[PDB]
Formats: sequence, C-alpha cells, structure tokens
Amino acid sequence: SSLCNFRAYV
Amino acid sequence: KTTQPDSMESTEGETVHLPCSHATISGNEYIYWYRQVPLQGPEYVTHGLQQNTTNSMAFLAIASDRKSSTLILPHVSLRDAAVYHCILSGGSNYKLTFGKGTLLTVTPNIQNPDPAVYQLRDSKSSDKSVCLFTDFDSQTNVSQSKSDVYITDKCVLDMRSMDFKSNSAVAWSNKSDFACANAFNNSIIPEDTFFPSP
Amino acid sequence: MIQRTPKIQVYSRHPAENGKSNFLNCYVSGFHPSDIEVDLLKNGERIEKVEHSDLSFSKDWSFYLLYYTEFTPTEKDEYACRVNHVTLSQPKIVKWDRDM
Amino acid sequence: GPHSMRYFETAVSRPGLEEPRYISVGYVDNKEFVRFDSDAENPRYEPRAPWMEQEGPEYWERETQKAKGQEQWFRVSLRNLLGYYNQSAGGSHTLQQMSGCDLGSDWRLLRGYLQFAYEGRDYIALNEDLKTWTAADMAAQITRRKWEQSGAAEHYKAYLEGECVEWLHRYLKNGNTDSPKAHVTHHPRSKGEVTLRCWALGFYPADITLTWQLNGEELTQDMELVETRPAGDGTFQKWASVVVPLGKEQNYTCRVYHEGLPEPLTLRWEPP
Amino acid sequence: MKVTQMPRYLIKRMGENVLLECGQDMSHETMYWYRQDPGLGLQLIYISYDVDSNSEGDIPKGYRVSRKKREHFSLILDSAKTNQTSVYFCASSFGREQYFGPGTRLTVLEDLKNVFPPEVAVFEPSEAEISHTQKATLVCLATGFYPDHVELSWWVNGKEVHSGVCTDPQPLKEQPSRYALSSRLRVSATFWQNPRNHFRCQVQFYGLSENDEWTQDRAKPVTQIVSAEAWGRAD
Ligand code: NA
Ligand code: NA
Ligand code: NA
Ligand code: NA
Repeated sequence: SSLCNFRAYV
Repeated sequence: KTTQPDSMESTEGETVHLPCSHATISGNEYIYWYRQVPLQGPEYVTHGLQQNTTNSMAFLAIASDRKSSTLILPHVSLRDAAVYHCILSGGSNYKLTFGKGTLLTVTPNIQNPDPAVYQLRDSKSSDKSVCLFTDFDSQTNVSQSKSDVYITDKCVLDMRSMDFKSNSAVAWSNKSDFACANAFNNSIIPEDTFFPSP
Repeated sequence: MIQRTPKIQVYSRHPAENGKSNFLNCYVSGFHPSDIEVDLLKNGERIEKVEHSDLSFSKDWSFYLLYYTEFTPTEKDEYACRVNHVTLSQPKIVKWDRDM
Repeated sequence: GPHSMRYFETAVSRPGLEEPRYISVGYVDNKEFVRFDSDAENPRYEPRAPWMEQEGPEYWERETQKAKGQEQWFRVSLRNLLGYYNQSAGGSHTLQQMSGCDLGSDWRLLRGYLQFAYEGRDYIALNEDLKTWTAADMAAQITRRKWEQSGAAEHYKAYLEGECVEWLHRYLKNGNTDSPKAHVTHHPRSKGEVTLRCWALGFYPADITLTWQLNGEELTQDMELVETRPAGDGTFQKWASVVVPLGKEQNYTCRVYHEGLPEPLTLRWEPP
Repeated sequence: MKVTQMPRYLIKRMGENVLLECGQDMSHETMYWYRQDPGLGLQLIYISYDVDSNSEGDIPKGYRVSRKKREHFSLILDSAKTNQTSVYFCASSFGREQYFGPGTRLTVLEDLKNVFPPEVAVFEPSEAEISHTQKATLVCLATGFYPDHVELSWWVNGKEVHSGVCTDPQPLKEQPSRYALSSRLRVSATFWQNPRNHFRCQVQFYGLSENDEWTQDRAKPVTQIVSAEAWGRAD
C-alpha cells in the first residue's frame, strides 16, 4: 500500500 | 465528515469542552480546528493526528480509537466566542470541507448588576430620543411588537482598564407615544430595574 | 548532481543451446540520469520486438533496466547491445558472448 | 524471517509538458509486486506478481488515486528544487524517493525508511528515530526547516508504523526463496590451460557469493567474475571463473553461498 | 503570516465584471478562493496548487481564477449576477494550516437607485446614569444606509479605541430597505466630565466609485465617512 506524501512540498 | 453539536454556552472564566465525532476517519487524516468570529476571516486554532496537543490557545484530545475528539479551551474570554469547526484534513490533501460547526457563546461574569433604563439626548437636533437598557445580568431581551420601535439585541462591552463588563441594549422610536418606561415591555427584565424619573 | 554511465551486460536467460528458444538480455545498470536508449542488434540490424523491465534504482540511487527479446540461438548468427546515454560521447556496443 | 516492503519512486521533470514522468515500483521482500507509470495509455497501478491479482477492485482504485497525488507532489517539488539551486539549467531534473518498512518476527516495525535524492545525490532523509531529518546541503536545510515547522515527520512516522506494517502483514498471507542451481563449464585456452566457469542460475534474492577453492583453501589466483544480473523471469545469474592446468581441473571446487541453501554448495568439473 | 484582501466591501451593478485580488508575500504554493453566504458554510470555489495549476472546487460555476505568480490569486466574475452577492475569503497554505484573508463583501445590484450613505448621530450620556453608576455611555446611531457596507469606529482624543465599546453585530431594517446600526462607548463619569476630552463616532460607508456612472438626480452616494462628535462637559 503506497505512501502518499505529507502535503508540504520540498 | 465530522459531527458537532449546534451550540454551546459558557460564562467567561470556565473551561470549555467542544466535542467532535468522526467515526469514519482514516489513519492519514488529521483533526483540524478552525474558528470564525462572524463575518471575519476564519482562524486556525489547533490540530493533531493522535498524540494530544497543547498550544497557546487550546488543548486537543483525541480518543485512542480516533473516532472522536474534543477541543479544550482553558479559561475562555469573551474574545473566544465564535463558531468552532472540527474538520478532517488528509495529511496529503490541501482541501477542507467546512460544516456548520459549533456556535460557542460566552457571557460575561457580571459582578454587581445595576439594571436600569436611561434616556439619551441627541447632541445636535433635538426631540430625537434613545433608550439605553443597561447593566443587567445575562437574561435575554426581545424585539418590540410595535417598524415603529426599533430594539437592539444585547451587546457586551468590556472596559479593560477596569475589570468591568456590562450588557446593554438600545431602543428608539420616532413616535411621541414612545417613552423609555414602556420601551422594553416585551422583555423579561428584573423587577428592580431602575427607571429614572424625567 | 552526479551523472554515472551505464554498465552493460549482454547474455541469455538460459544457457544458450542452438535451435532452442531463449531470451537475449541487455542489462543496463548503475546509470544516472534515467533517460537512456537501448537497441538489441542481430547481425547489425536493430530488432523491432524489444521489451524492457520497469525503471527502478539501487541504494546508491543509480538506475537499472533489462531489455529483452525472444530469440533462437544459431551457431553463426551474432548479437549485440547498443546503448546511448548523456555521459557517452558515442553509443557503446557490447557483443553477445554465449560463454559469458 | 526479516520481511520488508519498499516503494521506489522517480520523477523526471518536463518542460512546457507540465507533468513530469512519474514512475513508482513496489517491492515485498525485494521482489516487485506493484507498478505505476505515468506514461501509460491509462496510468494505473497494476499487479506485477501473480498473487497480487486477487486484490479487490477498490484497492486498485485507491492506489491509482494516490499515484495521481504523488505525481502532483513531485511536480511542485521539482519546481521548488529548480529555484533552490538558482539557475543550474539542465534538460534533466530528477527527484527520487525510497520508503518502506522492515517487519520483525514479533510483527512490530523494525526499521522505517524515507529518503529523497535530487539529481542523483542524497537530498534529505528521515532518521531512524522517525522524528528528525538529515539534510545534505543548504537547499535540503530549507526543506528541513519547512518540514519541521509543518510537522511532516509525524505524518510519515504514522504511515511507517501503521499502514506500512499492516499491509505488509496482509501481502505475506496473499502470496503464502529460490536456491541456486549451479554447474561448472569448461573452456580450453591455449597452451595446456583451461577456464573453469562456475555458474549459479535460478536463484533469488540476488545476494550470493561464489568462490573457487583447492582442497578447502582459497586460490591465490585472481578470480574472474561477472556482476549479479537478472535472468528476466524473477531470478538471477552469476558466474566466477578460474584458469587451471589441463588435466588438473578435477581438484578445484566451487563454493556457492546463498540464504536459500541450508548449506553452501560444493561442486567441480568432473572429467571422464 | 498575513493574507491580504482588498477592498473590504464592493458594490457592483448586475452584468459588470468583477476582479477580486488576494496577496501573500510568504510565497506559499497553494491558495484558495472561498465564498460564504450569511448563515451558511464556507464553500470552496477554486484552489490553486501553483502558478497556472488551478482546479475547480465545490462551486466553480460563474467564476474563474488567475495565478500567474505565487504571491497573488485573483477571482474574476465575468458578468456579475445578483445571487453572487456574498462574502469572499481567499486563503493560502504552506502545508500546515490555511491562513485566511479578511474577506471582501460583494453586493451585486440590479439598480443603484437604492444606495444611500448613513446618517450618524451621537447621543450623550444621561445625567441619571452618571450619578447612579459614575459611568457615562455614549450611543452612536448610523441610520438609513444601503447596502450594509459600513464600518463604525470610535475615536477618543484622536485615537481609535476598542475598549469599552460594543457595536451591534447585525444591523436592523427601518422597515423590516435601509439599515440602522448602533454602537456604545462607556467611559468613567470623571472622564466624560473633562471638557478637554474629545469623542468621535466615525462610520465608513463603502458606496459607489468614480467610474460608477450615476443617473439619478440626488447626491451620488460615493464611498465616504460620516462622523458625529461631542466634547465632555462638567454638567
Ligand atoms: Na498529533
Ligand atoms: Na463586571
Ligand atoms: Na439599489
Ligand atoms: Na460592517
């Protein structure tokens, strides 16, 4: 089950 | 989706507990609390994922199954009155869906009620007249049964230099039938309300 | 930023036996960035039916890819892999050697 | 034993083509099991192992939605990275991400992983405490301050201790290793010499060791070898070779160490 | 962290264009446009994930947006409709919370013939209140204005005050139609009795602007402030 990144971008 | 009660009442100084139910929450969804003073811009209060959270304005507790939470406002001021929105916010998602939220009212601690109805005099044109119902405890008042007598809702002012809060409402009319002694008959006012003799 | 040129191996899926169906592999690995061009040649001619694994990478972040085609080894047909990458001044070619 | 799940993500920036090329590959115990590619005719997550084909339709629906989320996350992050490094013009800007979880026999999270690279170099990584970040340079230090301010680590730690371990558990019941098969081939060289090539085929995982010996002793001769390579069917190949005198080659032994074997193999080329 | 929005109030004729502007100087990647009808919820019109990366929210019909730089986000109504009368809030985010601007109240009117500025009167404290409580309440009435586009404030010796002040949260209609709004200012009786103390009730009315053509006969109800004032006095 894939990780969806925390919405704060690089 | 979250579920909150429609409204909540407290007096200044008390601790306030705002509950929120969210039984279909998912593991990636944060619990966010925003507040909005009416017609003003909404304002972030706090948020958390599971671990309880304390900050300058509030405490958040999240149940260990994460299906409900509660916002805790330690020593509410009059300035904390507002609509409080509990909203789920996916950790990867920028959107929020606001609901109806909880309307929190907070009434002042009136130390020495001196309920009275005064007549105020226009500082320019004369025969213009206004009635000020003031200094009553937090027990409400309603509009007139006469488009002829305009009655304001109660309004809390805060003299911060002293420690002094006071309720007031205003009433006015163009009639000569209108007098300050009858202005607030449709309200439930104290039996000892002071009516200065003209 | 670091760019790395691809290491190339050319070999068969199974030990090559003349007249037996097999797979010819061009394994390209250790490269960066991922833009790469890989052609499988039979007697100098580019083979049309070439598929490839999905782009992945290693702990050092360098990419790797397998390009494969089905083929039947003969005794004297000859195979190579041809690779172009931004780190290369000209395409690099690696001969298929069935003993290797 | 020590089970694991990994997702290897790559985004390659594109010009006025707005969306970067975005690829994601998922592994269970170092074996590919799902794949997403943005350059497909219809970008979808797909099974890459026969045992994943039993998952329900909603699973593939949820996963494909998360891929479109990642694609946008990498797109904005690549634009940000472009500005962190001032000019620095290139037709290739690559952001890579590795994440996943090592699972113990006790079924708790053993190690959680989250690492980023930009342009082929370490950029930023979550430390093993799953609470602090290691930043490789000035640009990654901007990112780190930003993620400390917004609490990014807590989101990633929650995934690593929770969803990651939980679905790893389930996959290991869905598809409820493969030891090498070895042999020696024999290649005469000139002037009474011959090459002995020890092959290991059909094994998985890739990790293997091949050694030539003479009567339990390692040879001082230098061993010719080949990097471990995929066969293309999910297994790997390796060989090590050695040059010995013609007529003496029966005395030399190849050893093959692999975790799929209880004991390491010993084999030789036997003459008639 | 500050999101900026101008103007606070705006009158537009039906069928005219509208451009609402939002700024944030922290260069957050994502910005939002919301609208809120009174007594209802905030609804997302459009979200901007980055320059030229805009997506419809829940109620996109009748609006479009422009995001050419990260620092601004504009909402465009190509032909204003009366049911677009509302409060519009823009927001921004870096990845943590959203920061909201102070909002713009737009009123879209078929006709401007019913736009009126307030009349402002100050009512002085009663002698009875003074001797009974040793405090003095001034009442300000802002009267006969339309639409509901006013900001009332109290100025004491030239300084804006918020302490001891309460203003009605909602206006009331004079024919339950023009509005009326009341505010109170309470000071100590001794402060009121000093003739050197100056009190001013100021109400800012957001009405018509210059390019708003007016065809009626009476005085153009432009954007203006209307004031009433009084000095303390030893009664
Ligand atoms: Na938390
Ligand atoms: Na009090
Ligand atoms: Na009008
Ligand atoms: Na107002």
